[PDB]
Amino acid sequence: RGGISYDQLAKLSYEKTLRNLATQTQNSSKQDKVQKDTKTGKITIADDDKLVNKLAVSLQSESKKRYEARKRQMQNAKTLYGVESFINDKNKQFNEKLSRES
Amino acid sequence: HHIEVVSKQMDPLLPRFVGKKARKVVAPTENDEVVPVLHMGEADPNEW
Amino acid sequence: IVNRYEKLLSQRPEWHAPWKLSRVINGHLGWVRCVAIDPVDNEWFITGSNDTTMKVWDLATGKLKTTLAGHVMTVRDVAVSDRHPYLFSVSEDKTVKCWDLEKNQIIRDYYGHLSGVRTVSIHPTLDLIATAGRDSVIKLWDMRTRIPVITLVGHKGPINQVQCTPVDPQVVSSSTDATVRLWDVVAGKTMKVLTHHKRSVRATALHPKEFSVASACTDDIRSWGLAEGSLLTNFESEKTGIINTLSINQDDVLFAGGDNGVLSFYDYKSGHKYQSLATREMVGSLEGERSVLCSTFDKTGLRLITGEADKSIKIWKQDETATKESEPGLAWNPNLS
Repeated sequence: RGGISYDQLAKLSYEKTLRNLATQTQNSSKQDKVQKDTKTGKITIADDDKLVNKLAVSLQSESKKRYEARKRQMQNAKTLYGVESFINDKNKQFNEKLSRES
Repeated sequence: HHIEVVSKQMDPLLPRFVGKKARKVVAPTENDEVVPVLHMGEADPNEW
Repeated sequence: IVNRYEKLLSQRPEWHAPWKLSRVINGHLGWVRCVAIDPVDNEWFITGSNDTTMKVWDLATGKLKTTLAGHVMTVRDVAVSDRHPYLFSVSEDKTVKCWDLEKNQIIRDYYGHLSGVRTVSIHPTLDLIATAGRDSVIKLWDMRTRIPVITLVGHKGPINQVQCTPVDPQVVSSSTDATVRLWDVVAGKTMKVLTHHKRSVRATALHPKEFSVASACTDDIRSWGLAEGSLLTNFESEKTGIINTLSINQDDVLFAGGDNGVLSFYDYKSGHKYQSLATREMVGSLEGERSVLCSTFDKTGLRLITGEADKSIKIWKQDETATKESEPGLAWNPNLS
C-alpha cells in the first residue's frame, strides 16, 4: 500500500539529497585530481576545503532536524493519549504500540 | 657461532613446565582481506 | 548476457525417471532426526530419533532389528564407519558417543564441546572424527586416543552440516552465518570461503563421484566445485523453503527435502527439476507435521529413505516403467533470474 523495500527507499533518499544539493548550487550561483606515489600505491586526491565544510554542516544540520522532529513526536505522543490507566511512561508507549497493532 | 641445543632433566618433584599457569586471553582477529558477500516487504508485512 | 541464455538452450539435459512411494514404516515414538545406512552390505538403517533411542531397521523387509539406547536427549546425527565396525552417534547432550557394532555397547565418549553437537562425519582414510555444533567450531577428534586433536576456529554462528573429503579441503562446513567454508586442516585455517548463500546453509551432500558438493539454503540449492572452489552450477528453485536435507544418488540425481512436505528431485548436471512430490501426512497428524528431516540413498542408489517429522520413515522407489512414454517432468523451461 504500503511498505517499501530497503532499496527503493534508498533511491528515493538519494534523489532527495540530489535536489537539495542542486539548490545549494543554484543559490551559490545567485549569490555570485589523482596522484599515486611511485614508492607506495597510496592514492591522493586534491580537495577543495570548501564544500567539505559545507558537507559536514549539511550532515550535522539534517541530523539535528531529524532528531528534533522525532523529539516533537516524542512530546505529542505522550501528551495525546490519556484514556487507559498506566503505571509509567513505558506502559503508555507499549499500549500505543498496541494501538498500532490494531 | 653455530649452536648446540640440549635438554635439561627436571627434578621430578619440582614442577615440570615451571611457567604453565592457567590464564585467560582474548585473541585479536587479524583481518588481511575482505570476503565480498555477494547475493544474487511492501505488502508482505501485512501478511507477516 | 544473452549469450549465456542461448547456451542454456542448446543442452536439453539428462532425462531421468520419476520416483514413487514404496513403503511406510511407523514405529518411532518421537520425530526422526537422522538416518544413515550400512556402507557395506546395505542390510539395515541406523535412525536417530527425538525419543533419544536409535532403532536399527532392516532394509529388505523393514523389520526392526534392535534398539540402541544410551543418550539422554535427542539424537541429531548418526554416522556409520567404512573401514571400522564402529558407529558414531551424536546428540544434543554435548557428547559424541562411539558404538562397537560387534557387541553393541558404548566404547568411548569424546569430551569438550560447549553445547549440543549437531554433526558427525567420519573422515574416510585417517581414522578421524569430525564433530560440530552450536559451539561454532569444528573439532577433529583422534578416533583412537579420544583427544580433540584439531580445533578449527571459524564461522560466526552455529555449524549445521559437516563433511569429509580425502584430498584438499578435507572438511567442508556450513553455518547459520550463511557461509560455507572449505577447510585446510593441517595448517588449521580456511582454504576458501563461499558466501553466495543468502541465509543459513542447513544441509550439504557430497557427490559420490565428481568431487563436488551440493549446498542448500532456503530457496536456492546451489552446487560447488571442490578443489578450486568455483560455483559450478545452480539449481532452479522457486520458494521451496525450507530445505532440510539433500542426498545425491550415484546416477547424478539430487534429492531435496522440503519443510512444506514437497520432495524436490533434480538432475545434478543441469539444475533442472524433473519432479516434485507431496507426502501424505499421517492418520492423526497435523498439516504442520509434514516435512522431511533427513534422507539417504543406499549403496546402489535405487532406493530412497526419508525420516519425516510425522514419526515415520518412508522408502521411495524409482519407477521401472518410465522411459519416454510419459516421464517428462517440468521439461526444462527456465525463467530469467
